Amino acid sequence: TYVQALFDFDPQEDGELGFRRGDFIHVMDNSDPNWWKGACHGQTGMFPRNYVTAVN
Amino acid sequence: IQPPPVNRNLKPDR
Repeated sequence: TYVQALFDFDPQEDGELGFRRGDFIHVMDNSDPNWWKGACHGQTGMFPRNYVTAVN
Repeated sequence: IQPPPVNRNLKPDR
């Protein structure tokens, strides 16, 4: 399950996943409707659902 | 085009 970043996300709190617009993120736990958890650049962390889009 | 507001009170670690 993959998504792609719609915007840069600059993390502010421990647990927040940093990424740039266009990056692909591997979704690991999307149980929360608001904040998904996944992996990018060799880290796990959480980020808002609405900062990404699902991809194929 | 603008990034959405980030809603940290909704974070699942809270």
